[PDB]
Amino acid sequence: GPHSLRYFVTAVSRPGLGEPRYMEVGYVDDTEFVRFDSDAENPRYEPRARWMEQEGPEYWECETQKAKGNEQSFRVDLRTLLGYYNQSKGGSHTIQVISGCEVGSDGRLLRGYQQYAYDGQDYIALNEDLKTWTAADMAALITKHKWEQAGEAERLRAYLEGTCVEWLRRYLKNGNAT
Amino acid sequence: SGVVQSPRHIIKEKGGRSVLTCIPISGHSNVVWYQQTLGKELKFLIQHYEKVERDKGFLPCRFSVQQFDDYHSEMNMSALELEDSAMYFCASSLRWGDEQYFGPGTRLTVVEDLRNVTPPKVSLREPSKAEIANKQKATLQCQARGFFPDHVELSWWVNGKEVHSGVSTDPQAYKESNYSYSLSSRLRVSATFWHNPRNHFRCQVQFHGLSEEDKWPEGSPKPVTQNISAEAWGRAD
Amino acid sequence: RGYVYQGL
Repeated sequence: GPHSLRYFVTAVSRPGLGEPRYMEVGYVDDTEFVRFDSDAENPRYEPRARWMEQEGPEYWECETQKAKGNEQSFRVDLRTLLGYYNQSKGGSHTIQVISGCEVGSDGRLLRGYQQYAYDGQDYIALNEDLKTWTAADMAALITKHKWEQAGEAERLRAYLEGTCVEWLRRYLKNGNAT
Repeated sequence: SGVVQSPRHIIKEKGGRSVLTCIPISGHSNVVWYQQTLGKELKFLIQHYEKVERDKGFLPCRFSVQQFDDYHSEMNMSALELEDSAMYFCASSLRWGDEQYFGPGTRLTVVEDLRNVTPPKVSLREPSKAEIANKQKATLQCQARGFFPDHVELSWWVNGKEVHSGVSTDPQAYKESNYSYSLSSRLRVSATFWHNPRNHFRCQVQFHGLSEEDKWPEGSPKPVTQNISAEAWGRAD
Repeated sequence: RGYVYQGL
């Protein structure tokens, strides 16, 4: 049957109370298998399934470096959106990003998505054609222009078509084997 | 200014190896290589930021790129195949997320046999007398055939001056045989212009053939990069 | 594997 691999990204902002706790969660099909949590005594990627515990030790360090890098940019973005909306300097905010590609039983890509969200409301998302964007408000209109000038649509498209499906095939091989 | 890419036209035999260079804008730290096939849609290969990797997309294990201390990036192609025949672009943003500037792009075509490479044969056919009499707009068809591969750029030159107004060139070269192509383009001109015997017309065809590094099997002239033209004066009647 | 998110 058609399988899927998706990631959830949460960047909840707390002003003065601390730093924005940032966490990534990875779902293969519907079963979570890895998670990063910023609020920990020593944070790093952790497996959430015995078949994911088989993956090598370079995997966990290579991803943690990437995960920490995504935290630093989203920490800036929470500040960046406040300049777009004219939000109070001290207020709680949340950015949610879902990214994933689902493939049919043939191993061929059926659909791939990436949907940014702000304070429980939609912001921007990659289209069905995987080359264009749909901005939700005037602030996302500004973000859409920055990604078109930066060629961001192609980096995300290549990730969805190539890296996501290849990695889904490797992940499913470990789950079926164990 | 602008970001430089070189070389822009290379013929490499199957199972060969070549390197593509890209000199980004001065001060720009983020460089990114883009593969675009002769079909359509843009493939993201790999992006480098400050002499280190950042995200890897479609770049096969056969290709290896690196950023130097001059921030200029080289793409090293090993064990080339025919599927690698495409055009390769190099964008160079200042930082990651900032506006990227594409290079000229370099055209790579992998041939099965280097001996099949052959320059075109151009010819210029004057407009039919019935066309200038009825339509009163003459048309100069130009037929360049027999070349391989299609590293061709056809242009029209009147009175020693390159012209673009009123010319119509086929967008994609029609492939006649497995190892020989053909491209055509017609320039429409008014009857008063074409009838003047003092106006020089010329249809030149640029052809980017083999490089000097590739050895040429003797017994034949080497199909080097060269442009051949077919000219025709105006004729009053 | 995971997406390398950049600035928006």
